[PDB]
Amino acid sequence: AVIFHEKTKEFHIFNREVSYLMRIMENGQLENLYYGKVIRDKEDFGYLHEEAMRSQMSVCIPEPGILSMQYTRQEYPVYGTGDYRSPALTVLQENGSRLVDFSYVSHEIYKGKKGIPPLPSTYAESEDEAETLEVTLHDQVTDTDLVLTYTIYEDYPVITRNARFEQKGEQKIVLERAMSASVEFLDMDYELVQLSGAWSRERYVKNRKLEMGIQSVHSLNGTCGGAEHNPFIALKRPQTTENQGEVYGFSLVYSGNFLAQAEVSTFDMTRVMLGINPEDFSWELNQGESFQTPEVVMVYSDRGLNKMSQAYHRLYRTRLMRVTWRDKARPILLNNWEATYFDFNEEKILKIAEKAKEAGVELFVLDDGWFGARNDDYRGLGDWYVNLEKLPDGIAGLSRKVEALGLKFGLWVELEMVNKDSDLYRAHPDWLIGAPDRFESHARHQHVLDFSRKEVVDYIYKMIAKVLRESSISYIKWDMNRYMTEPYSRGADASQQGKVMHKYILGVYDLYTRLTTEFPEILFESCASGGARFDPAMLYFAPQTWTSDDTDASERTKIQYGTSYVYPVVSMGSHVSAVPNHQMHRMTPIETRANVAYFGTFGYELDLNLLSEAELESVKKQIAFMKEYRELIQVDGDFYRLLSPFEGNETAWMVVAQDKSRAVAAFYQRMNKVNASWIRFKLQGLDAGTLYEVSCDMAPSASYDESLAKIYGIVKTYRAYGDELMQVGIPIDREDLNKKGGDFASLLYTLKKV
Amino acid sequence: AVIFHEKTKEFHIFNREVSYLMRIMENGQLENLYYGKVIRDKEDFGYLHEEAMRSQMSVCIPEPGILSMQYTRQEYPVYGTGDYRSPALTVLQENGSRLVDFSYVSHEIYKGKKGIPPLPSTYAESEDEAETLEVTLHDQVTDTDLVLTYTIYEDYPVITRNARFEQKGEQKIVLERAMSASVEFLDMDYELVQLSGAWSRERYVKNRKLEMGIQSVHSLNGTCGGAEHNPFIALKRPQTTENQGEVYGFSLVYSGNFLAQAEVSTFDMTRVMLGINPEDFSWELNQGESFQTPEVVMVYSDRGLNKMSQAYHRLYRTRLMRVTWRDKARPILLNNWEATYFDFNEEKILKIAEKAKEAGVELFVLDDGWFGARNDDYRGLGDWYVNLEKLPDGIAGLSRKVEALGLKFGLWVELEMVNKDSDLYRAHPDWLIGAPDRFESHARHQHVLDFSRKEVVDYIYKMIAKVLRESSISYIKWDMNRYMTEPYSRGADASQQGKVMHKYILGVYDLYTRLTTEFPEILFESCASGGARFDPAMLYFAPQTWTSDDTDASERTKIQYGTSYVYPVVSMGSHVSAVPNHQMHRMTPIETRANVAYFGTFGYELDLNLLSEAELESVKKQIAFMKEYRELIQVDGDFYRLLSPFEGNETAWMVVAQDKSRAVAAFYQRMNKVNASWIRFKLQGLDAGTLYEVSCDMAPSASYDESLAKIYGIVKTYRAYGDELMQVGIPIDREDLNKKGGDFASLLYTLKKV
Amino acid sequence: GSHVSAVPNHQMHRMTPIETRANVAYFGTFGYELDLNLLSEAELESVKKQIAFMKEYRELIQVDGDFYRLLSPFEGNETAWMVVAQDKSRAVAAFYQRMNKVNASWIRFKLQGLDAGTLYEVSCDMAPSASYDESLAKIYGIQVKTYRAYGDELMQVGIPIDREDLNKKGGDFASLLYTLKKV
Amino acid sequence: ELVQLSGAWSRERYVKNRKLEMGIQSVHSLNGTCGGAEHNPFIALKRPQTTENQGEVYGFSLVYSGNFLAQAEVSTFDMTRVMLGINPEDFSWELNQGESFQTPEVVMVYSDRGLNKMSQAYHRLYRTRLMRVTWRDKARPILLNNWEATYFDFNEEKILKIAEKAKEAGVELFVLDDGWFGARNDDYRGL
Repeated sequence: AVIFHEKTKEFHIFNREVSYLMRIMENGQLENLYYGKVIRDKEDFGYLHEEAMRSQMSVCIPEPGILSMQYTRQEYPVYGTGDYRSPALTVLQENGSRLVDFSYVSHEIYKGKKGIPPLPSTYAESEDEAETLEVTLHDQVTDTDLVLTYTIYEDYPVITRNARFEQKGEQKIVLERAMSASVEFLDMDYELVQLSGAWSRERYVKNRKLEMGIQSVHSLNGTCGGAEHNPFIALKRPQTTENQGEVYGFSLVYSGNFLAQAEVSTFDMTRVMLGINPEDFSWELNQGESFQTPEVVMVYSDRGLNKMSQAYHRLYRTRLMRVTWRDKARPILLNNWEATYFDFNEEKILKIAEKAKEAGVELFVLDDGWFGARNDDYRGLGDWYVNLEKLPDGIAGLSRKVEALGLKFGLWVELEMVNKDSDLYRAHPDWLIGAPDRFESHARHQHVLDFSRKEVVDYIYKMIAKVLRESSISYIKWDMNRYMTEPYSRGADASQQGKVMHKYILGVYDLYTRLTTEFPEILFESCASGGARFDPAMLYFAPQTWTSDDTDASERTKIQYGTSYVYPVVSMGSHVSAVPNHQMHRMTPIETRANVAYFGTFGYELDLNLLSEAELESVKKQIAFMKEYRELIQVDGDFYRLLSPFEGNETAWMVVAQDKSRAVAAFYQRMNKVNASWIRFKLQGLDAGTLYEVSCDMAPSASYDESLAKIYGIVKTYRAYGDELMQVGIPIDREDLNKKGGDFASLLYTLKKV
Repeated sequence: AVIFHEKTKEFHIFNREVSYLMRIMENGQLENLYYGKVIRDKEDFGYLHEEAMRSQMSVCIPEPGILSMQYTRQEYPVYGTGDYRSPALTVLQENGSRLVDFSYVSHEIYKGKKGIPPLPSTYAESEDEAETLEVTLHDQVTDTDLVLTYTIYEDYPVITRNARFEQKGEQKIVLERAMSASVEFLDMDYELVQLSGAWSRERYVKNRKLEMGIQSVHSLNGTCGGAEHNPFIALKRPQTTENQGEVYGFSLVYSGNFLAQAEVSTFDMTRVMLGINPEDFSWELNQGESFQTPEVVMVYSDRGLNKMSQAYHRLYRTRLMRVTWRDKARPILLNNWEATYFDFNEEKILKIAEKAKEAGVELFVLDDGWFGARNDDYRGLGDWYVNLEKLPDGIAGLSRKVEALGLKFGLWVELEMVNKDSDLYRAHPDWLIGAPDRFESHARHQHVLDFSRKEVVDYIYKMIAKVLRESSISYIKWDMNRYMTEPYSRGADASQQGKVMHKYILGVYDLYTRLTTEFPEILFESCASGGARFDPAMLYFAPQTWTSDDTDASERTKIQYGTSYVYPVVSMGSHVSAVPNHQMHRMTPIETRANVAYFGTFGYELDLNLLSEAELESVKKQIAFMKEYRELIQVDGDFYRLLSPFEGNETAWMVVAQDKSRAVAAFYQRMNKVNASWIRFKLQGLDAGTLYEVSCDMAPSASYDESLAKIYGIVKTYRAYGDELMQVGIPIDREDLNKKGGDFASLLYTLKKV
Repeated sequence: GSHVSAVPNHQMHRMTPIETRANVAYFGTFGYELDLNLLSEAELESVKKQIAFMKEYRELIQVDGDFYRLLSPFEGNETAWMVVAQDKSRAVAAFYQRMNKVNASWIRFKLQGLDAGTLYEVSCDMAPSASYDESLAKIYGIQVKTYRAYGDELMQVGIPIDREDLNKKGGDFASLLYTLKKV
Repeated sequence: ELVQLSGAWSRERYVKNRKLEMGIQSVHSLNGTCGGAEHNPFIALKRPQTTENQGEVYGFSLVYSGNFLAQAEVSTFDMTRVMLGINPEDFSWELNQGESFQTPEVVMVYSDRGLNKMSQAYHRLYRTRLMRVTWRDKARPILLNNWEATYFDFNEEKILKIAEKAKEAGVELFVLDDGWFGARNDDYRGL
């Protein structure tokens, strides 16, 4: 709902769960009054705004009145007129001044949502789902206008904001900074929650306590958001638990350079902003030209972090992904990277795909080594045609044979980069990104292809569109392992640099749109070396991504616990792999790897013919279990986090159906403890007054000397109510998880209605 | 000492306390290797630079080598070549690109210190007292050169850093960000200390813990550094107290917009930068033009915060203040601001000064109201003649009469601001600092002038030297009560509009230089609304500063505790005010007011003829004590902080002579406790083995009631050793400070060698 | 059991406004350990007005009503509590300060124990004390509260506190008392 | 976390919180004639993240006005035991044939919505089920005391001028506080 209160000049936006208030000042500005849980509205709310007479305070209205921007909560601030806090807008004019002033003109209210066509966003399937308010402000000196757009979703506590700039005069202006949102609070008793990491260790949860000054996260990686920081921010009280408290969450729909900032002043006032990085941003606007900023999604919860995470999960599963895969279950596949990184051939492949049919696999994906002359990591990239010295029948023959075996087919592609020895560099090397007379840095023997121009991307498409047309492909994986250096473009005027780092992202979005439009029957897999581009803007284009290049049950729980704060379980991609690890070289039980891999998308990175017959029968049961339970696990259910691996030695989570009639729970341990305490296990989301039955499997696997447990002197179905399973819990015996391997151990429990 | 080690291309700078190591890498850049406590020197140190291969890492040298700027410690970095942290330099060129590469060319070593003429800086008397190193770097694409200057102070653990840019080509460049120093550390187990506050509460000490991301403090006030944050940053270990631990301190010699930033990466690498705020800064350089940045002074201590603060005190007293007031004791003065507001004649001024001559006062100061039509706060500012209605005798006659009475004379000026009702605005309104077709904000009914324009500085210099030449003045107080807003200059071009704030600061420096040079016998008092511009820069021209405008017996025990971290005691001003305060309206004993006002520059703001005879004796005793002990307190003496008011209820400091032969200590209490514990007072700076005698004065206050004490049944001197006073302490009786007033009580102790 | 004593109290030797002493003595058994032949004429009239309040509200304060603690004096500078009736139709709230703050932030006094959906009327009397310098405020430029609200808007959004009304109540140990009626 | 009330004369019952660790944490009384102003016979165990409005807490109180001991022991297997009772410092009770001994009562209250709910439960129980029926739900009168008005120095004519004055104000009860009995002019004789 949206109401105006024309006699008082206010705005109240609310649904069954949240409220947002604002009003128009006497100098034509919009200023915040309240943002939080829902309240009833009345005609006048004027007492919530108060004025004082401080010292060193400069007023922006004529002499009789008193009003300052340093002591007020305003939406979309600006610098240079009495507010000495970090601004959100910066416009440069022809006389050399940076001074702007936008005043209220008109407003408009309607039902539904728009598309912000250049960029992705969330959509609405009906006219009764969302409501939208647009406010127009005008700058008379430079003759420009600014539109602020707010959208409210019903059935969720979800608010989205964006801003658009229009230029109408004969003058030209320059934008040097343009944030998307700004939210202000009257106190500082909060804590900032963020997700930070690096390669092979991504998205670890970190907490900081707010203090006067500035705290921020940023990304200057150019070609992606980076594995260092993730564009997500949370503000929570210091006494907020997974199932009680009060928390605000802000997410940005963008996959480029970003800045997220929280500034606390010396009068206990907090300001939070999110947007594009102004490091190398300079957008020139001429007569009849427009600019649109990314979208910011904010969610408020008053019952812990689980509720906020569930709001994100449902919203991103239902109102962001395409309707083709909204209510579908992902297949089970097998990759050859770990088994065969580079040295392979059709024959060595027709024996791996042959063995992975009795187990139950349904997709086979090839990897690097099938194009130009790529035998090593220094040659052949950019030549997207079939190598005939490894696949004599070509890709068409191999795909035909694989489909004849009863499987499906998939390929690997990296349509953004080039090597020096390829034909693309010899034909015309002026399509690279760089500057004249400057050295050209090299990451992995490869350089970026300048998508800021339309001619290059076009060529790219054709060279690959054919590969899809001749053969019968059903799955593609797009890898990208390089950052952007020296952002200069050959095809641009001296007043066109500064747009390249945004035009590149726009071009990659255009390429995705073309490929998805032509082939709406192909599942896409995004990959930035394993989790450097997990931004939702990609989830809008590719339904699932590769979470991380770790594949260690010990380290993947740590990564997935952090990832699940904002991103749904379906998005995360997981695989089971060999035991002598390559990244950590640690060895784990085969049942632990399977247990960790269940909560996501199942898959294998193994050589199924090298395993022993006493484990090629565990792979057959794992696949059966996964294809029995994937319907509950992926598309229909709620995710609860129960124990934190960041504080303690154990991890535990569970997933529950929407009607509370079926659930599965998992409990993992890190290090073996000797002569320790009794351990319980309490569950969270169930129904008191129901009579679930609990089932577990305690099969003692290999690596158990029952002949030594004798010297030291050392039925699974029970039926209980939701009450007992919540307050009391499930007793865990430390002797049981010693037969499961001891060091890294896991347990799954399955609950049933009656 | 500076040594080269040509065979290995290194640089070792050391003295008896600290060491700094650096070297030239294989791409012509400077790399930091070690900074800290002194170590002996060998020929080779190259094994301290470690490099390893990682993923997503781009090298900047030819293919066979491995060198990434993300995982190396470098001085004065830059963005766009393989580094994804915050840069320290941004240059914009005519082709539109921002890409620079500076390579080492030559170096020079000499003895002494230069002057960096446009800005104030520390000097070295004679030579053999300091040593200087200059490194020259050149870029071939733009033909611009950079000079980095390092200076080591012998006898102190002090290192100073600065930089300079020179343009040698036929083109023009635009500097958009320029920092003075950049230091890197290999870990992040540190704590950040800062001084933050507001009006009437300045420089409160605040500690923060380092976390991945950015922690920064800035200032955007334009005309000053402001009361919100101070240009000083310290890094300390978490277990560091006043007398043990390790700490690094950084201070910036500049009185304008500043930025101090600490950036922690995901690999546990910390980077600290200080410099000018790049918010609205853009400097254009043509052929034969140079740019000079402010200076950074950095200090290391390994024995607690007291040693660091003492290093600052000694350096800023002996090498920054002018030689005229370097070894003198400040006079005792009487002010009249709080005695009368805007309401005085030639006659009331004589009576208030006649009485304060038998007490022992030696200087009299006249405040705002003597010039123009300054009958209220609305008008009269800008024209600087004598209001003949109020003073028919004039400033000259008043000064002669005061000198006849046996005192000296002082005046109050504000040479930066104007009123609309003054003659200066009616004559010509084009000298205000503002933009066309924009509303002009007003702070206290006043506006700022464009010091940037010299025609204005020339007009202001006259009409003021006339007053200082006609009469016999000996004291001037300069007050500033308006910040800079809408920074536009009518006397400029479309370019060079981003140089207004720096030029304004340079212009005020020039005016100070003129006034000081042409009147070398006048003491200047700098008061930017009561502690908004306090910094070494202002100390280069005005030897003392008005600390705050609160004048509370308490409150000032928390503003001076925080202030004493970096600035010497002789700088801070301290006066006595009326018993019912004008700011907090609380009542304090006079003895506490005197005992707080001692540790600064003693003064009075009372009306001495409205006090009682029991009070005119106390004032005489106070004056005698101060003029007996001011030589020890101000000129020669070390300041020790004993007990903190930010953690606890009591405050305590003391000052000791330089040969451990005399000392005075104080103890302050905030709240009164009933039925509490025994309290001991441990001193910290003395000489073990000496036999001081300790003396105190204990005379009950007039408010103490004795007939009530007998119902509830409820000068000193003794000899002790230094160690007994340092490990055991002085036992304070909790009924002793119940006779001092009870609520806000204080005690003084004097120690003697015999 | 709580009483009201003479201003320079015999235990701590501290001066406190009489209305703060009355406000702290209301939550308990009201009493007077005082002598009324020593009080001034402008202060004897202020004592008769406290007895009427206590005789009017003691039934709600003592025999029927829940006690909620809102702010903690062991964690900050201010104290705050309140008493609510059993059917949620009347309430009394009290706010106390320890030290005066200069140039400080805003205050939002958040209540508890009421019910959303009920329209309450809030009243307070911010009468100045006898130790107020008006001209001092004049030269600084800084020179019948009944209003209606809802139950949820009082617990989720606070009552705005104006720090200038805490400076004319004594300033150092100032206190405020609010009355809520279901009408 | 353990919550207790500790203080002294003129400063009683300040709230103090401790974090449990393997060992013993206790509070006792040894004054003999009373529980003393130092510690009060009340103990709370609360979760570390418990506010006045959310979280779970257990409160134990002991109905006894003499020596007491309240103890909480944590073993090396993360097991916590809480005990309350009489202090065994000088306690030694001899029982013969046909003799019995009785211990004081312990009241325990559990809440899961902060501390206000537990405190309210205690207030209601102590008001309705502990105090005598005659003064259970009445309003206490307004009294005037003269200890800090006269101390030991007063007479009959001194107090009848106080009582007359405190009748116009609205007081309804007067209390003498000391010195009334013979030989009472200081704190040395007459008791």
